[PDB]
Amino acid sequence: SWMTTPWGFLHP
Amino acid sequence: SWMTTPWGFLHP
Amino acid sequence: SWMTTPWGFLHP
Amino acid sequence: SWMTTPWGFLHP
Amino acid sequence: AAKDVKFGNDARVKMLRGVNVLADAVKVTLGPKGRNVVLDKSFGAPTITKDGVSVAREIELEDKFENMGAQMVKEVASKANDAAGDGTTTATVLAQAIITEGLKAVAAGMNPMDLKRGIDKAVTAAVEELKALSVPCSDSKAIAQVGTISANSDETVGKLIAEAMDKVGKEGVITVEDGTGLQDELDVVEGMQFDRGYLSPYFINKPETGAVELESPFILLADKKISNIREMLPVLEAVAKAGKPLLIIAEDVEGEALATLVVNTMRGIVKVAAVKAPGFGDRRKAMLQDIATLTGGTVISEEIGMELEKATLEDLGQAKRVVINKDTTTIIDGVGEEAAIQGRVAQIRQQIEEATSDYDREKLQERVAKLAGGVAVIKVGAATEVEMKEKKARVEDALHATRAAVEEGVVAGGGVALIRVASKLADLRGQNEDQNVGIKVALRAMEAPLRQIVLNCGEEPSVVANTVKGGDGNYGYNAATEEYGNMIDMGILDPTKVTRSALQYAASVAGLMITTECMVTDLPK
Amino acid sequence: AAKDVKFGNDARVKMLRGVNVLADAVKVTLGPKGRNVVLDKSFGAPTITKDGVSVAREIELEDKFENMGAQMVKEVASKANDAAGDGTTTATVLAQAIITEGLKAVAAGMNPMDLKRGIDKAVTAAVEELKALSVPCSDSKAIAQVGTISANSDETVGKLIAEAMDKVGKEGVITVEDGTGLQDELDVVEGMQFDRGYLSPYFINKPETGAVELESPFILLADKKISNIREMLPVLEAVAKAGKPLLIIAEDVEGEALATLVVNTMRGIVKVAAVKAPGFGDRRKAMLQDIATLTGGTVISEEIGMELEKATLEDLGQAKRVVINKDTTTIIDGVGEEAAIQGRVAQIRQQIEEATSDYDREKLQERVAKLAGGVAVIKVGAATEVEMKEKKARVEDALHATRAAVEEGVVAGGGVALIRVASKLADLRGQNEDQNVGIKVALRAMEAPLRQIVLNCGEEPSVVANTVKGGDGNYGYNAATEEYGNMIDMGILDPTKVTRSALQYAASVAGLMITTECMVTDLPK
Amino acid sequence: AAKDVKFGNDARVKMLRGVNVLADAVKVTLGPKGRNVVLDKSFGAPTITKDGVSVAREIELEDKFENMGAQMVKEVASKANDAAGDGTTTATVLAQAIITEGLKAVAAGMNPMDLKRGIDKAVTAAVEELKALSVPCSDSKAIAQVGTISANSDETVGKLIAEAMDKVGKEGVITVEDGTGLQDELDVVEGMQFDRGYLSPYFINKPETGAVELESPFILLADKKISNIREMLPVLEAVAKAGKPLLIIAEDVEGEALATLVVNTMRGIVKVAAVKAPGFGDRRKAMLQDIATLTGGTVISEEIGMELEKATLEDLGQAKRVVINKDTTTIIDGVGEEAAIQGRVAQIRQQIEEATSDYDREKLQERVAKLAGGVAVIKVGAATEVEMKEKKARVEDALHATRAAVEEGVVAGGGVALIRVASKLADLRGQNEDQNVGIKVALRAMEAPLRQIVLNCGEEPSVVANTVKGGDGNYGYNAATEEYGNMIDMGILDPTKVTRSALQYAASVAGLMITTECMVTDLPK
Amino acid sequence: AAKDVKFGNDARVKMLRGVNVLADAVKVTLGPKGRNVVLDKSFGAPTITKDGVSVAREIELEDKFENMGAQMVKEVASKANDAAGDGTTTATVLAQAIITEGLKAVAAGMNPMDLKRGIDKAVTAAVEELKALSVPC
Repeated sequence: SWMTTPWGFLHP
Repeated sequence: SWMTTPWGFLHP
Repeated sequence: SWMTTPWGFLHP
Repeated sequence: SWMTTPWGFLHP
Repeated sequence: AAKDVKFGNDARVKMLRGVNVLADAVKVTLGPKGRNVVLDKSFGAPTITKDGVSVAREIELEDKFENMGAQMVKEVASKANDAAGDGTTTATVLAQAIITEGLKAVAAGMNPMDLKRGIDKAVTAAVEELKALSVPCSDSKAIAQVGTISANSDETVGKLIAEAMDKVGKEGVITVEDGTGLQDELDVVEGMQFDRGYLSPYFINKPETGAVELESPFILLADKKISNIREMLPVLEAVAKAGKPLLIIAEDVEGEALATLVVNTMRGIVKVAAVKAPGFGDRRKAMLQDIATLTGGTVISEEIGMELEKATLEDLGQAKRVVINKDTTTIIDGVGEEAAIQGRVAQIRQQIEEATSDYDREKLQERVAKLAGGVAVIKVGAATEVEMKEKKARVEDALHATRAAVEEGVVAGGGVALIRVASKLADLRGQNEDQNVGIKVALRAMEAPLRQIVLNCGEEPSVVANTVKGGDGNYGYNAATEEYGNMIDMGILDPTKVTRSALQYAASVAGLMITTECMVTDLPK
Repeated sequence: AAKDVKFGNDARVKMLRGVNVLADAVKVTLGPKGRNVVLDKSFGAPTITKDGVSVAREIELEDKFENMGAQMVKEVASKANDAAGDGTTTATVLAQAIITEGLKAVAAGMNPMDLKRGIDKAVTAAVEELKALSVPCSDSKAIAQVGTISANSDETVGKLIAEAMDKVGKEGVITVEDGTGLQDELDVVEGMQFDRGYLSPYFINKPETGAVELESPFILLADKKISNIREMLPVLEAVAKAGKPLLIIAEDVEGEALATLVVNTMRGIVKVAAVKAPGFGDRRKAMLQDIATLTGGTVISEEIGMELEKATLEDLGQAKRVVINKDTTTIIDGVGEEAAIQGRVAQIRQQIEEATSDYDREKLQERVAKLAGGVAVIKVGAATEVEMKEKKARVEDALHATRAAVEEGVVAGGGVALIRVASKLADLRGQNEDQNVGIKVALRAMEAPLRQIVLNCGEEPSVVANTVKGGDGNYGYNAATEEYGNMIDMGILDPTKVTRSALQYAASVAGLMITTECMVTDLPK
Repeated sequence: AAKDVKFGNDARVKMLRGVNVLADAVKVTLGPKGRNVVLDKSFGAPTITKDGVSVAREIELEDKFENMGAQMVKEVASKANDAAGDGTTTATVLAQAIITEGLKAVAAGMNPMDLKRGIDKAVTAAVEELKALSVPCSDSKAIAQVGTISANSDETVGKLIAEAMDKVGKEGVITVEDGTGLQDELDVVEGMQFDRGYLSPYFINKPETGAVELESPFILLADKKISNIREMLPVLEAVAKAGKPLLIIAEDVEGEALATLVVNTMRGIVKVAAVKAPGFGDRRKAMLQDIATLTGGTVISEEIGMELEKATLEDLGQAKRVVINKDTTTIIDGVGEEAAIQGRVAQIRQQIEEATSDYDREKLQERVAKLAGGVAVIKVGAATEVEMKEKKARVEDALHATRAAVEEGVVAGGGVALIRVASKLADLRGQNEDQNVGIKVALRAMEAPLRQIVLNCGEEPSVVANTVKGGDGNYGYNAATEEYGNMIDMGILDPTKVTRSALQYAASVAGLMITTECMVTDLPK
Repeated sequence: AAKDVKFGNDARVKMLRGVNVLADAVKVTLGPKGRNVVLDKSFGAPTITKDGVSVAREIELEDKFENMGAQMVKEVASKANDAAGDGTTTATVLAQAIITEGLKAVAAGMNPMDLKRGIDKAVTAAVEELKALSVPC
């Protein structure tokens, strides 16, 4: 469901 | 089943 | 098992 | 375990 | 899996108990003093209803044998409502009556088969006696009165139905729709109706009526069976854009393909509904074409070498509205050009000339009548969306009632027609004593409806039944006013067809149960 | 699944027990000496409340039949609060009273239908007697007094409401908002309100009020039904950026599409809310346009050939705040240019001239009243965010109370109006003895509210009821001061509308239960 | 789900049992001869404590009704500790006392509402009697004495607190931090504190204090509500690098966005914490700016058309340390330039001149006081990391104690103030006998604390209570030395505020429970 | 000895059940198409009778409260036969009828004393109407 930015931030 | 738009919109 | 067309049609 | 051809044929 | 097998008496008592739960639950609603039944819901507030059909739908018993009992009468009873638009509850209480006494006779050692013959003989006699008692409803004056009575004394509805039948005939297609706002509207448009229901529920988008309703739908006519839903994709995608619903009219839509349609339309992507092509054989290929011409579409048949993948929106027919039933499909306002439609009618009319047979002739006339007759569209008045929807319902019912009254006339309602008819068969006899008992069982049962109606009023059935039987003609007991008199004059009547179907259908399942010796069901494990 | 079916007496006692749990739990809060009810929470500290509505919401029973009982009165009782902003608890205790005695009469062998007719006859009589007792509340002086009493003696609130009604009429739209800080503000802006609630909860972002509240939202006006949420994507993405909420006003938003909106706005990406377009038929297309002109948006209809995919933010309307109810939508401070809005009003006013009908005329007047009338906005004073939110609540309630008082006046509260009205119907009779019993059942029940209030005070109901009945007019028992006198002068009153709705709604569900003979629910298995 | 509903007496006994487990567990720790309570842990060695608050936190009962009882007093009792930094245990035993007797009176048939009125009347009287008994603590000499007594006779702490209050006023912001090593340090820096706690626990990184502590954090000031955490990404990534924590001060941070923050900072990537902006309305936009100037940050408001995506580290404010509470946020050592800060103060001081109101004037003074006043930072001495952390604790407590003493004075501790105050209300009466009983119930309860303290010492409560009541003034029983005398001279005292809050909060929940008639909770199933 | 004391509704339903067994047993013999009742004997062959009085004599219930119900109507009903040489069975079914409905009214919350006054008033009226209907002999 969630995604991850290159820097590791987990978010919707 | 559902997909996700670049902006994060979850939809069929 | 099923696939999805670009327009969202779910089918075998 | 099984694969699918472009036309949808499910097979080993 | 392992089954539980019951026999003779054990099997019978189980069935009896099952229909007793069904009938007892449903009959409390019968009559003008009918009681309320509370049906629970998974989410929300319980449903409070006096609609015997609604209650019947909810009945399912824990004991598998008892359940089979309920499901059986529940099934044929519904056949009644389908045939005359009313009578399931009546059929259900009639069934409980015949079964209860019939089973007693069986336990007393009487021959099941003879008992059945007697019931049947009494029913046949009763249906004839019913036709005799029947009053015709052939002119618009009558048509209006009946409709008014059905619409709960709304002369407006009566008038509408009468005008509609006057426009397309009393055997013509008539549909009802929400109005544009205050004041009814009656229009006859290019349309048609055939005997083919939806290829599966789920398509149903109007559960209240258990119907499928599409607005401004395209219509795909395919003279073949559809297995691989792939063939459709190119066309469905086209219909996907344009945002219009699609009605599939094919020789048949098989399991997987059908599954795909349900799923996808249920996900918002493309609204589809499919039904089999009307008729069979050669008259099928012909009728498929009529629909094409009527809706301005192109039939896609493999014979000529056409393919579904190569079908574009331009090949699809079109109409303003289609309504699909449990077993009926009606196309409203086809786009087909009047030049092509009317010309098509001409071709079929010559066929009738060159007709070297009566059958072939009757079939051709049926086709032109559909194509040429059109469809009467009643647009219910308004003044608030709520009243509009409520009136639309009364109109729809009044319509079914009037349609049936036009086919076989009317008889004294309140259950008196049945009790009256039975009072005349007091001397009907069979070939042996068992058959005589069967006859008496049926005649006695014909009193169930009236008696139940009286019981709901808080009166004494034996007395009212006794008094109604004492008189003759359409002399009965008005449960509403709780006064005797002529049932027809008092405007309390049922279409002869509804009473006839209720009885025959009840007698049918009852006869089957009385002659049942073994029951098989899965083990509760 | 398999059902458990109960009948007559068994079914009735179950319902009785169910409503007894409900009513008993709720009525302890009734009156100025009402007791506290502790409602548990899955996480945190229990809730301690004297709010009958909060208690009612938490009531669900283990026994399915008893539960159906509770859910039924729980349901119609809430209809009261919806209609007059108050009275659910009263309606609930009134229902317990009618049902309790009504069922006793039934068990005693009396006719359920006649019992119901009697209750109904007594209620009709009572409502008339209630109108007579009613004191008008037509001038701003009265409007202010009532509002002050509702705001718990805060003359400020009374003043505000009176000023607001003076600005937009006592039938005009009035909304309340948090203030900018200390000192109230009353402003009239371009706005409107129609009868359409949220298309599903979940959208609700203010559970306390069970309302949807959007700030500086865009407004999409689509004259069609939305199935494939794909159509939206391009527009939603646009609204996604800009970080503004979106109100969808379409002919309807279907299941899947709606599901998507709820999910996504719940994930933080795009805040959306949808409601059906106001009215139906042709007056729908017109009203949809009014909203467009009012909010500076462009209606997107398929007829003209417009598509949602090609809709940009510039096509969307705009307003400072929209508030959606269980069944109401109000747009506050629309961006639409006064030139366009005022010009639109002109067009409708000529329509009224060219009007060849009274109905068509009334409908056009309704539209201009909305468009021209605007919306009064009360911005509650302040001095600390806490007090500000607390006052805003009192104002909102006082508003509902005053609105109702303006429609039908006020009557002696503390439950004396009901007991007073019943004391006058001592000679009311029906057609038979059962009906007479029904009448006495209802009249007796009308004493429940007062008696309960007195019991909570630790006093003797029989005596206080006896004394209040002994006098006349608005002579009653002030439960607060525990002294008798004129209820209105002592400032203890209820809007005639709340007392009327509480009674009629109670009598309604009670009548239905008394006439229930069968209950169907799923097997506890 | 299905609920279990209890009423009257059944409901009451359940609650009583619940608070008995709570109070009984907690009161064993009361007083200088308090006993140890062993609290189990999922992993490790049990915790051995004499901290009533710690014990209270662990109490949760199996019986849902009994548990609601415990959670209720557990809840309001904690409100006491929040208001005066002490008194929960006292509040708890006081609540058990009032509830126990109050419930007895109820079962004896007395009026719950009158009993509550009496309790309340007695409490009001008692609080006045308490103010009278109170001795002022206004000069630094007193401030130091109290602080010393609180720090367990550590003159050092007393001195520190007195110096700190002398620097920023006794109503000024004071924080404590670990020292640089041996020898305390007192510094006043640019700082501020507003009434807004963390937007959710989890942020808490110092569970011992249930506080959020950030070191050298950036500060994002956003005059809007944050829904889509996407807006943040660009800024959060920036804060991600630089490896510094981030404090989000927005109008509000909604569910999903907040969730994301908690999850991600918990995974090590970016440390964040959010709290609502101080105040509401217009004084909110102003205060948001003050913080900006104070921390050298830039407010990001949509009004001016600024976007969060375009916010860089340079827009963020900065401070050496921020501490977030359950309901308080304090910024320590802001980077903002003294030129800008001091200039800002000037602008607000002219506002006070141009002030055409007292309210508007008071609000402006509050702001300058914050901005100009700064923050006193006490850096606890040392010599070993262990002693340093232990002293820091005593200082923190001594601080809360002194702060309260400065607000309302001090009274004889060891529970004698309460018993003394009650001994004077022997003639207090109500309006009826029930109310008189309520008064006696409260006065009797006021002896619970002393009696318990004495019981823990292994002495006879009746005798000590009897003796303490026999004398007057601040004559009491020193539980430590087990000798009588003047409680204040012997240095055994409590801030008048802590005793007052304990009593009022106890009396509150007790009154609520005594007037509870129904309890609703989920079924244990 | 220790007693078992029952009140109001509990007491009433017991009595009702008791007279129901009595009356139901006896009334089957009423009329020219009356049915047979078989009464057992300690020694010999059962007694087959259509004599309501004989049946009444044999009725004794296991439940003490239900039994008191039966014994009471059984007692005054016999007073009838003593006074006119006939009517016990009739008196018994009449008692079951009045009691059955009378008790329903009571459970419905009606005043027992007023109910009794009404029954009595109706009976007095009925007896007069009966004298009028009477043909001399």
